[PDB]
Amino acid sequence: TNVTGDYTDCTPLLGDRAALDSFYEEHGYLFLRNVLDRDLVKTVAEQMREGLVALGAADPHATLEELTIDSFESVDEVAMHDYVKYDAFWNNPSTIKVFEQVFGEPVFVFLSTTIRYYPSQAGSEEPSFHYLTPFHQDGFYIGPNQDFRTFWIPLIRTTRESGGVALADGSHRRGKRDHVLNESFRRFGHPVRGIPPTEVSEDEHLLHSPMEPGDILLFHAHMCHKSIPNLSKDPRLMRMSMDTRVQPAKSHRGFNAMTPWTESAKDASKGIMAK
Ligand SMILES: C[C@H]1CC[C@@H]2C(C(=O)O)=C[C@H]3CC(C)(C)C[C@]213
Ligand SMILES: O=C(O)CCC(=O)C(=O)O
Ligand SMILES: [Fe+3]
Ligand SMILES: [Mg+2]
Ligand SMILES: [Mg+2]
Repeated sequence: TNVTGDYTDCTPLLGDRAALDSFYEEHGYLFLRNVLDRDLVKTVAEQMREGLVALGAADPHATLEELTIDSFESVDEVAMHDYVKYDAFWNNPSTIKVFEQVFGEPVFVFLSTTIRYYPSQAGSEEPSFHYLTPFHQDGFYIGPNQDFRTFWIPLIRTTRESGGVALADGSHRRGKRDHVLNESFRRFGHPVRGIPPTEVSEDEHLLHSPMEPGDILLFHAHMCHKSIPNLSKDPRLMRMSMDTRVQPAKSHRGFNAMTPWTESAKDASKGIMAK
């Protein structure tokens, strides 16, 4: 793996505004352990599971960690957005309290959330990983304001093998980087764009650590990050997660902030190619 390090546990920095902001400024992310209500997170995992039983031919008697699906692509993603009640989760007072502590002011949560339910493909000779993400910055496609932050949460635990999101430590300090067409990552049967290896720095150490439901990983608009594929074997786990963006309540609310995933993903996926 190109991963060379773990996320730093930033939870004890929450009590110190100056130290929290200092870490975030240098590194471009915060990793917070067990700050969300784990029981609330479980209910969202359960919602996703029931969607997968209805739409992905998942075992109706499997536990969350026993669950699998034959194919991410066979699942109607639009219909999954009716099952997973993410807005109710993000806007729960317990969740909002955490967001407000991070920003130090009232927040607005994007009306778009991406939901991810990725089965293990350990052993597959022709794995389907084209639905993952290349190295990119969320600020490449979200704007015009660049003061939102991405909030990424596991719905069930991740392992180093089941994957998640890898962060290039401190890669958010030189603005937007070039994103170029990459045939190996696709949405709606067309390539998307990612940051090429020539815009990657060896100094921006790649980080990924296992996370538990209740944890949050959040990062700057210019943080360069990529998906880690699910090659889990023991245990063989689904990688179940969701990501939204959050910004100060006073900041401009752009297209991405105001438009649900079902009404924007297709158009945005085409739109980025003209950027
Ligand atoms: C920039 C690329 C990779 C990351 C984003 C992404 C994702 O799944 O996070 C899929 C592509 C389509 C998009 C318009 C939402 C922008 C994406
Ligand atoms: O979880 C992934 O595979 C990618 C996540 C991502 O790009 C994001 O949260 O902005
Ligand atoms: Fe992203
Ligand atoms: Mg059985
Ligand atoms: Mg800058």
